[PDB]
Amino acid sequence: SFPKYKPSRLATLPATLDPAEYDISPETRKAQAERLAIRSRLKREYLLQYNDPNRLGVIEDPALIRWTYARSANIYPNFRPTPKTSLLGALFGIGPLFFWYYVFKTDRDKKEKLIQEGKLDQTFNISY
Amino acid sequence: EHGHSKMELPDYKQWKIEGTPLETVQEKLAARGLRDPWGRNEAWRYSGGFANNVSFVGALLKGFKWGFAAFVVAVGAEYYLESQ
Amino acid sequence: HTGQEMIISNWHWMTLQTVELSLSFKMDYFSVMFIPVALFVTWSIMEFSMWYMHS
Amino acid sequence: SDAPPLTLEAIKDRVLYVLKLYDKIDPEKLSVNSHFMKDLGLDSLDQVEIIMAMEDEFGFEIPDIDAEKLMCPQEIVDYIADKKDVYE
Amino acid sequence: GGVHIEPRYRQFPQLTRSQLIQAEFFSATMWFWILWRFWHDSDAVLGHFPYPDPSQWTDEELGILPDDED
Amino acid sequence: AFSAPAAYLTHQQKVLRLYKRALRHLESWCVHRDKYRYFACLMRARFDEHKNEKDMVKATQLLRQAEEEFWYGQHPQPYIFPESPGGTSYERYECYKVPEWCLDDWHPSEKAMYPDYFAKREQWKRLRRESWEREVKQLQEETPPGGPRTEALPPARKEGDLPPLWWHIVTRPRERPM
Amino acid sequence: GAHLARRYLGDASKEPDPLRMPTFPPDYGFPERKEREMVATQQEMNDAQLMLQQRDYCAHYLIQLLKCKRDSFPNFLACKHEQHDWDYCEHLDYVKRMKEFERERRLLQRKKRREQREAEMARG
Amino acid sequence: MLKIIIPTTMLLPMTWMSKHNMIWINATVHSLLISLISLSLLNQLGENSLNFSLTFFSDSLSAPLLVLTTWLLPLMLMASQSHLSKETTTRKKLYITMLILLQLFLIMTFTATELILFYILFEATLVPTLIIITRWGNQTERLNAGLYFLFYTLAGSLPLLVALVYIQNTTGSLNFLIIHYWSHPLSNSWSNIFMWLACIMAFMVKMPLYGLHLWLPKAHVEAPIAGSMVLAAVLLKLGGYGMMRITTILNPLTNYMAYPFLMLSMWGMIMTSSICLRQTDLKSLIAYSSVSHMALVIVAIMIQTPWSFMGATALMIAHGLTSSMLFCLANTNYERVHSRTMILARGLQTLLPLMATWWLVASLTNLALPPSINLIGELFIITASFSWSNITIILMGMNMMITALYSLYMLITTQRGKYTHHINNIKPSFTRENALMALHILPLLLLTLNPKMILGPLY
Amino acid sequence: SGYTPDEKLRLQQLRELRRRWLKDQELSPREPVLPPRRVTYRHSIFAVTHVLIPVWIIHYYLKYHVTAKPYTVVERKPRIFPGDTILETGEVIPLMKEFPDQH
Ligand SMILES: CCCCCCCCCCCCCCCCC[C@@H](O)O[C@H](CO[C@H](O)CCCCCCCCCCCCCCC)COP(=O)(O)OCC[N+](C)(C)C
Ligand SMILES: CCCCCCCCCCCC(=O)SCCNC(=O)CCNC(=O)[C@H](O)C(C)(C)COP(=O)(O)O
Repeated sequence: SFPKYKPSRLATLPATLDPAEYDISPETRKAQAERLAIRSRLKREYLLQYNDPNRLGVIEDPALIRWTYARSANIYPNFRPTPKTSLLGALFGIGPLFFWYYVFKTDRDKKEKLIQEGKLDQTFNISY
Repeated sequence: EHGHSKMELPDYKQWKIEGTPLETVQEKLAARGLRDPWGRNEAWRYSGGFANNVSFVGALLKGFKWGFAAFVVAVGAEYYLESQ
Repeated sequence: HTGQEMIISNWHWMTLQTVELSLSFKMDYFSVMFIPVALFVTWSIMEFSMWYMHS
Repeated sequence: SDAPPLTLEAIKDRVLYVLKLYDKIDPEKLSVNSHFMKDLGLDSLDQVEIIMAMEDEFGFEIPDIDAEKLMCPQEIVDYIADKKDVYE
Repeated sequence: GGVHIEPRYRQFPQLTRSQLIQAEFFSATMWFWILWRFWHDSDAVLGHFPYPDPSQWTDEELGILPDDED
Repeated sequence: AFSAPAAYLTHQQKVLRLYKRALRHLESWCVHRDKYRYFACLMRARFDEHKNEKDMVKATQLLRQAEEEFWYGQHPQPYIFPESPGGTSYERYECYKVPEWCLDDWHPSEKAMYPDYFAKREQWKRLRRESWEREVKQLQEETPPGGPRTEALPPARKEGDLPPLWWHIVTRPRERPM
Repeated sequence: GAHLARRYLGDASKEPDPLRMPTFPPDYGFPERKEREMVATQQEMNDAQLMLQQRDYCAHYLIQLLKCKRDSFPNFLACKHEQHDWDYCEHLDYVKRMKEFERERRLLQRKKRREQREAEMARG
Repeated sequence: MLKIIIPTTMLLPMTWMSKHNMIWINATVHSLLISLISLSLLNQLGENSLNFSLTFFSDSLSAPLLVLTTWLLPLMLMASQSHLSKETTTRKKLYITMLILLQLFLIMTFTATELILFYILFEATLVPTLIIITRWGNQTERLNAGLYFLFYTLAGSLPLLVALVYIQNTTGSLNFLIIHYWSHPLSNSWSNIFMWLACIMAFMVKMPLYGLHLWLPKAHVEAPIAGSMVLAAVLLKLGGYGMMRITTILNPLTNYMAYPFLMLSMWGMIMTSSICLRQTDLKSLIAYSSVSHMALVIVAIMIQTPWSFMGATALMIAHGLTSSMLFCLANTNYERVHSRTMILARGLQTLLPLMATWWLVASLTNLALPPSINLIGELFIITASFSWSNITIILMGMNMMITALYSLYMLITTQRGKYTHHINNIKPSFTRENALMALHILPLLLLTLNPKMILGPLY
Repeated sequence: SGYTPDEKLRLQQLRELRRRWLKDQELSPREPVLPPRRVTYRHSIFAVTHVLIPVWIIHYYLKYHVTAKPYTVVERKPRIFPGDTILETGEVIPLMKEFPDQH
């Protein structure tokens, strides 16, 4: 035996260490066959449109269109005001603003108090 | 101008394991009932101008002999010139 | 020989109220020592490149 | 670069050279079309070793899916020529 | 730019005498320079001024009184 | 690369892939040739010990410990051929690869130079224009109903036939276009 | 190191703090107390514009070294004697600093011995 | 000032009486001549201003914007020549009429000695842009975009009008000169707080402010190329010009009232720069980059120091030129590929090398590479902000880093890598497109030789 | 393992097509048909065009325009050592204090 490899989100499990590939059953082989069949049908359609001498443009990709549409225009109709969504929206959209406001307000209050007290030493400060 | 001179390959029968560390490897393997099949494919790396090796200190002292001779000649010349 | 040092403010670029910006070169020991070394290294590198990047 | 434009003949001689230095094959029984499994009586591990020898001798490596179905010296020569864009 | 040298295929490459003579000359030049500088200026490596021993300095020159005066 | 993939890898394919990968990483660890030869013979002897095993469940229990051991001792910086997918010149010359259709957009003054090349080019284009209309029918009649099951293409079976979908394989730019 | 080992692994008060040295009056040891001699004046040492950290009791030898380096320019091996003289004067300066360190350390030793002798007399 | 306004008006009869195949040539020639004429307003004074009459006056804040506005029309005509080729003569003439009307409204807006006249022309610009977007836009979303682009604006602009007339009932005048000379402090009161908000929000929504910026990606993605050019180059700068003009009567209430807008801008510039990193659309990416730059301009105007105003002027001019160039490059790609998706057409440096050089220069100037005027404005604003508070340097530096990141990401995605195999309709770039890019970029590198021309009245 | 007969045949046909294409990529002896139309010495001219002219322009510009303004070119005020004499005034800087010299 040897020390174990532990996968993570950003360092995934290697293919050759998966228990899944070594559990072969007829349903698994059938699923692999159908996956290869789908990929081969798509490849045949693409190459048929690709090798055509009469085609003179972009081969339109429905998968890319679906990707861009889902990323951009399908978000709001599928939005639902949810405790998770509401809390994350409020946090990520308001908390930074108030955090930065507090920081800058404290900094400028300290600076203003110092300049009123005269102990700031602003010599040679001509450009603002 | 390119190298079109019809280069021919040497004789494959020339490459042998004798006199090389591959011979020691074969002898050590034979003590376990094993044999190395690709030995003669590796023999050319120990055969010709690649046979002789130099050590690290020998490499660092690449031109120490000629430099030392020049140094002695120069110091002798300076000794015989200053003492005048 | 003598240690000659100069500042050359040749071209006056924009002036910002009391702040004046100009094209000025400092020709101190660091500049006059580093320029020949960098030029020598670049000369050797370019001569090497005419052989390395020929294709 | 200054790399000579290798030809089909040079590829063939180099492949046969590498095979003749393999002591599991007697050179006088070797041929350009000789099958590895049946004409030469070699195991699949031997074929993997031969593919790695070709990779180490030509400076490029053959993917397993292509390498596992190269059972003749002529097949290896053809694959190398097609990869390297060899004319004649 | 140079001369024509053919590939060799599992043998030692063809060597011109010019490169050998230049390499030997420059290696010998470096070694001669090192020896010449060591002979002429060895104190840059070994040091020139002795390092004094603090314990060797007597109390007389160091201003120490026998523990009772002050 | 050239050959089409299958639905799955068999057991002996997995064993041979592990053998190749282990030997490559071993020679990465064993820099010198004789040391590598010795340890490669040891590795081969270790592989062929279970060569005649008939219990497939026990054989699959094997190769799993073997791949775990490989991952433990896999030389985190293996040697890679320069043009291989991890090498130092893997995609170096892709910026010099230009498609063949770009020549259609050349100015007539540019095509005036190289007249023989362009004449051969229209020869090739006519060949493609006829062969394609034949190839579509050939592929249509040869393909099982319900679509292809494997992405493998048939050869030319008649006399004047050309292999279907041959154009973009035959007219690859080059390995070193410039 | 040896002094670092003594100070950090032994008694800290045994040996000086280099930041606070010296902690004793100059004439504490002997009453002659001659003062150091400076050869280069203010104005000439400013005109040479050496550096502020080069403006020490070794300045005049540096003036002569610079004078040679300027006068015999192409022969940059001409004046080696004044280089040796400036190095020797700096060596003497460092030796004096070492003597000051040793003297302060020995005074600390003797002061602690006087303190422990007074403690023993008080306890007796 | 009529020596510029009258030729712009004469552009309309000249357009409508032109031959069917002579509209572009004549419009381009006479627009370039009008730009040359307008170029003589750059001779400004260190004294008050160039007060031509009771109605129009010129300033060293107004003159660079006027020159940019005049220079933009010929480029818009060149860019619109291509996609409007299959169009009827009457509709091409109507498009050119919309462009000329927009230029006339902008020219009169920037001089406009009166605040009510400024408001009227500032809102008159809203109509031709709306028609251009909703009429000659390609997608079905253009109408929606127009709606947004309209109502947002009016949501801010109706309160301003009320405040404006209110001010004249108390002050007695809305002339900029009398307003400036007779300014009196604004007390810290609820009435004055709401007057301040009414005065500010109209220009704040048009920059746009980070919270109110949603209309901009819609309008830019949906508009035709000339619409995008004029939106990014000139129409966004109306808010900056208006804020600089009107903040003179809002003191000292600006010190307290500026905090929410300062926080919104300093955080939203980071937010929009990060948004640019994950964007599948070129036009949307360029729009978000514009939002970030205008956030920096808002910070500059709110800080309200001499260096802030100089940097804001320089950044407005530089961003106008750079964003117009970026939109033009993306449109040249779109007119070939018809997709507008960044990941689709790849490795274009191998197929179009000179256009790759144009892409590189535009990305470098968007990245604020010194001594470009983009960096001059950036650095002046950053220094003013540092004096305002030393902690702003964190957000400014993060914004600079993210800006470099998405600029080079956009360059590398489209120009580097391997070409897409199935795209075979990529033709060599036309002389018209190369000349368009050159006419965008050479003025920027010339302006870096004489920066005081674009540093405003506080120089 | 190995190639199926269909794979072998397709590879053979593709191979002969590819070799024909590659052979066709070669240029004939006249192929770059170029249309012509016109409308110590090398180093000497290089030194004149690339060193002498730029140094002339720069020296003229520095001597007559940049130094017309004050403080544009500022020097170092060279070091003065004891025993030196000044060209402008002619006076002699006094020496050192004749320090004790040994070794
Ligand atoms: C959405 C996308 C961006 C849009 C633009 C956003 C920017 C608008 C933000 C408005 C700026 C601030 C408004 C008022 C600032 C004055 C300071 C005051 O609010 O704070 C305290 C005031 O105390 C409390 O805040 C009283 C007001 C509480 C009621 C306001 C509702 C709070 C949250 C609502 C936010 C919704 C904004 C959008 C509306 C559609 C100060 O204490 P006090 O010394 O006593 O008052 C001094 C001022 N005096 C002298 C004139 C009286
Ligand atoms: C340095 C990196 C670390 C690497 C360590 C890796 C571990 C090494 C030890 C591996 C353990 C095994 O043998 S894994 C044992 C797996 N099971 C079997 O081998 C049963 C039947 N064998 C086959 O079918 C083969 O293909 C064969 C017949 C050999 C060839 O076939 P050909 O006739 O088609 O050539």
